[PDB]
Amino acid sequence: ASPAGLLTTPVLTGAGSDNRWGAQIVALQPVPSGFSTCNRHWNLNGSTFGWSSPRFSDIDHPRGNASYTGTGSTNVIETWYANTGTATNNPISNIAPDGFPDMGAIGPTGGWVGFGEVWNVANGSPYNGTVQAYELGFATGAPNSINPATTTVGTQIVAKSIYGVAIGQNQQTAGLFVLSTGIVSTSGPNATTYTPQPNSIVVAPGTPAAAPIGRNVPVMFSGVIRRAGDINAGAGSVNGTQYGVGSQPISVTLQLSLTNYSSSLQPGQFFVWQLNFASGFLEIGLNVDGYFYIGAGASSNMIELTELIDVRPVGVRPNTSTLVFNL
Amino acid sequence: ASPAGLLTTPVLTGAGSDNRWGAQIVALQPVPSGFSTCNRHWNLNGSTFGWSSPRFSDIDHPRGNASYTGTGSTNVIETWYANTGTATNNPISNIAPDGFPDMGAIGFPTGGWVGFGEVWNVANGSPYNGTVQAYELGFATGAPNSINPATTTVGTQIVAKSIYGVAIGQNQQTAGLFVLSTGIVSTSGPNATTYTPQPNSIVVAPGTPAAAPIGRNVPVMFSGVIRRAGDINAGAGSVNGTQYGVGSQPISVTLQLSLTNYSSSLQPGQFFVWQLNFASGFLEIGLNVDGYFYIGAGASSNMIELTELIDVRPVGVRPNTSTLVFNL
Amino acid sequence: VQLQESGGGLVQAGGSLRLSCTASRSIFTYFGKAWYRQAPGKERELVASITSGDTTNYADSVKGRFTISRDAAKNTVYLQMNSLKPDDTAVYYCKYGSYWGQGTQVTVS
Amino acid sequence: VQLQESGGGLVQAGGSLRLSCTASRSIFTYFGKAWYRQKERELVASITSGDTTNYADSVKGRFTISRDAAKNTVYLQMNSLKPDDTAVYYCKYGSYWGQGTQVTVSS
Repeated sequence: ASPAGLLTTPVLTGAGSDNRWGAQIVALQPVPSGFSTCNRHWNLNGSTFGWSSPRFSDIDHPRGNASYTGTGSTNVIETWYANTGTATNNPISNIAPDGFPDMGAIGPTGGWVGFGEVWNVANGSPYNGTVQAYELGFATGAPNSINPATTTVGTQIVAKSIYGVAIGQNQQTAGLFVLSTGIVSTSGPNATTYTPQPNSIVVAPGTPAAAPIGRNVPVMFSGVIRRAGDINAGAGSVNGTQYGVGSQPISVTLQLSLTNYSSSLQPGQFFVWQLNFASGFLEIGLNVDGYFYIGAGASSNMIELTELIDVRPVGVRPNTSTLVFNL
Repeated sequence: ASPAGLLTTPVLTGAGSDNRWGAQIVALQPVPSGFSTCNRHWNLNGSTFGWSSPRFSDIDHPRGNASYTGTGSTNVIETWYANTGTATNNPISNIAPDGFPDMGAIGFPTGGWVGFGEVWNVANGSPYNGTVQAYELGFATGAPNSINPATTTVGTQIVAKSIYGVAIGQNQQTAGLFVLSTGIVSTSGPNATTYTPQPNSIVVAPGTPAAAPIGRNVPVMFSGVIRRAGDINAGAGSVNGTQYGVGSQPISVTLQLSLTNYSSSLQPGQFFVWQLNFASGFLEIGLNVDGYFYIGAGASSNMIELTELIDVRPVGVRPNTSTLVFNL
Repeated sequence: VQLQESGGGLVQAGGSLRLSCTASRSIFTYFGKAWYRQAPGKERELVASITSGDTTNYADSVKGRFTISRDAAKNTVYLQMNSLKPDDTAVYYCKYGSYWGQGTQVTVS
Repeated sequence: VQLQESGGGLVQAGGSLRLSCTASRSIFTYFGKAWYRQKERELVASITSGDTTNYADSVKGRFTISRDAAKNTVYLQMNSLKPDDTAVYYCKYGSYWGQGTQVTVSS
């Protein structure tokens, strides 16, 4: 099938969502440095190097280690951790549970927060209807010295509670369950451009990279996500908002996983659309790895989709030809 | 564009998800009585009658009333409720927040939608300690304290009712609602439930076209496995049990119909038909202009497992009065 | 779903008309809304478009004189035509997402 | 991503070969994995995500297709071979095609 239908005006005028946060796509984010992504990322050969299905699954890991630090007066922080490779009930890959975010654990960087539980059948804490906030990511040095990791070889996945409790959790091993929604922790909600930065994205061995090619630089899809804060969980977004990025519109990921596109593009080729604005247009391209490219050069300024008029396909073209950028 | 690409073999062998619960599609659910659905349901004209976008948004409502009932100190039950039509910050529809589920509230034996969230007022007297709690969400009349399920949106209410006692600080009588998108199902008692929501529990807006049977051709929903809400834990290990949830469309179909014009390719009274091939036997599935899928099951209400499915093949456009082969 | 077009008819040059186009149900669509027109001996042409982000766009011949807008609550899109010229005489068609109307005749004398 | 097949050669009728096919990276795809031979290429055998096997009528009862997802590998057990089976056998790993391995069966 032809790639032309994979981008349409609705994708970029309200109905698109990025494949990492599931946030409504309002902007394009040039990445001059280049980047890689595999989790919930599909290519035009219908395959992924990641550990996630093209949906936003809840997170479930049957066995990690839990440890606890804290005086006792609502101070006990819970850290759960497992080696990569132990998510053996995930048919896609045992790297990490389906839905685990491809971001480094926090050690002005944004981190992934979700609401969940650490559970062992013999734990003494009774259930009264709550789940709590955990920072989630790939790391080394858990439990005592968590540090962000960006590969899946020999590293850990961690969930660390943000708020302290007293006693009640004591079992050394336990399962992790986290609801799919991610919000973003950042201690510098003014200095955080967008999350994750290229250097925070976790990728698996084999994952093709998206490097610049001439003035063509890879681009991410950006949308507004809730910031985690201490006023409430998320009512009214009163803790603030940030920009989250993903490598693909989820509608693109999904279609690439459902439908064969493996004959419609060669290495070295982009499928190109034109984006028309008032007072200008630019071109966006898609390669066989499933990355999108823009012709923005060293510019990292976010391109707002507020004034987009329409998307129109252009056709196949080599990735060396410059994607026009007349805004 | 052609409707043919809307069903492929991966949609039904592990990559599909229903448009209501987001659960991996593992079975077809015939509905010989018919049903309606509008929320997160799109037609081939690119439009929806519902209040939700073709994603699973988190739920945010700026203003409802909060009511509290409790005989002791640790069983104070919180009931948030708003009239439909007050979700003013939802560009799609003010009927209800984007993502609010299209299911009747549990009144005083059917499955209910459970999500985790909070009821918040800036003027309130509670401190945040990183938790959200389970609520029953649904449409109703009679809130608070005489809740009856509702299945229509004019002059009715949306409700979030806490399952467990909440904590002190609940002063204000108005408050906002925030619920994470994930839904699990509450069911109880020794009675069995086949799937949730049953047709008589689905909430629709006025004008929503129904899916009525046509001869032996009856509408079908897409079934996946969803966690049961229970008192062992929130969801780890699915130890509270599981059941089947249903939706009117695979979310990939909903999304594509919202993104791409299919309006020329189907007239009223027509199906696009695919062939579903199994080891022994095959059946045809049809899609009509309203976005509903059909199967030729006649009176058979029993689930069709997709575990032995070999492939999906497009067949083409057919009158909807032509019997869809049902040979399993 | 049906569309109801209204507000056409006869106007003299430099006069004004407001076209209205109302869908018969409270539907939502991400597809854009638009007005087309067809003059005698000419091809149908795009006059004005608006996206779900309310971004408007206009044919050269009408840019500055015509304005498209919408009332979501009323399921309605409008075409405000000012300083009408005889060149503007045509059948005007509303496109409400993927829906089309029968068209309303505009005559500028 | 590249494929690597093995197990092709020349054998008398009634004999047996085993075909192997190994993808060069640990990828996941929802597309089924299958073997094809070649007149015009026919489907020899296929298996989907749900591990359900579909066989051509001419090879039914004799051939058995199996998968080891941990090794990124699909197998074709060719038994009771016949001169009708001679062809170039291609592995299909989702959408990835392999350079066929030649199989000949003399009477």
